[PDB]
Amino acid sequence: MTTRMYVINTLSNMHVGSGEVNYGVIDNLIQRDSVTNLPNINSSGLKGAIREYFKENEDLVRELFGSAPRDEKTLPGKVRFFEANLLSMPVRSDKVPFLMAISDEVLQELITKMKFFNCEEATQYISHLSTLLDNIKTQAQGTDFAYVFDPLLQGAIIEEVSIRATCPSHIPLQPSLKKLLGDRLVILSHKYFSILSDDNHLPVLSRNNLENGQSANLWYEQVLPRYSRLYFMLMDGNAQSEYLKKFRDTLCTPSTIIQIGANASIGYGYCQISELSPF
RNA sequence: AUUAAGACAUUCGUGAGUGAUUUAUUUCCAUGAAGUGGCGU
Repeated sequence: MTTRMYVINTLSNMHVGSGEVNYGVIDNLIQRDSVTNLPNINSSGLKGAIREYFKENEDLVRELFGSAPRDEKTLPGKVRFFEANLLSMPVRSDKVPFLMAISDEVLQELITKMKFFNCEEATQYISHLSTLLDNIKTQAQGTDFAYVFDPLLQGAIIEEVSIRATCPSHIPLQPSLKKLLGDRLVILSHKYFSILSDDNHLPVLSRNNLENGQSANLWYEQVLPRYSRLYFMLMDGNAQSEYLKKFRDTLCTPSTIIQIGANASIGYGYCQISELSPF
């Protein structure tokens, strides 16, 4: 059993249907965490997407994901998928087209989850992320903060929350942390991130059905913004080494794009998968 | 080997159909092409 952290990096808008009792303006909402109320993907959706991508190799699917439903013989799965949690999200700016937004609470939860799960590359990542968080907390000193690290991005204005970003020169961002969290990164207070990821500031798209030139239906759709990043955990129950290595190589190859969620025929939820690179 | 295993809230769906920046408003009112001859005592 080797627990591994995979990052998603959605290439398009992601819509994963919540299915829970919806009464508001938006007819189709996305899945949100019960505890933090941040966008997330259920491990059922992850398993379904990965099994659909790999369904053409029957033996790999049978070994790792198990037996298809309505099969006479039932075989257990060997990989355990964990829910995908939002790591960073694109927020709109004025000096640059967008900024990658992460909250200090998201960072702390990531540190706690890596410490809890014992990821393969957890040691150096935990050390560097803890140093970054301590430096950030020292710089903020209990106040609201919006920290960018490139000196050029100094003075960037996050649109929805009219916060101007500041650049503390004391805080170094390591290249691998930049790879994990994204480019053009801003680290905010969790209040700002919660405002930016709530139902009022997430992108809502209008849809209608045209019958003989007139709209029959109309509804509004919530989508996770393009270029968002989510991390999940994969646990291999000591599955066969060759199937595991083939699955990991196909998952990490640049040509492989996974569809998670709804609206597949109109290109929603198309994402890559990135393993935790050694620090 | 444990009241277990397996299962993407997913498929279909054009924010569209009808819609003159238009109705109305005087570039007008005032005014003399007119004043005056002179020497030849």
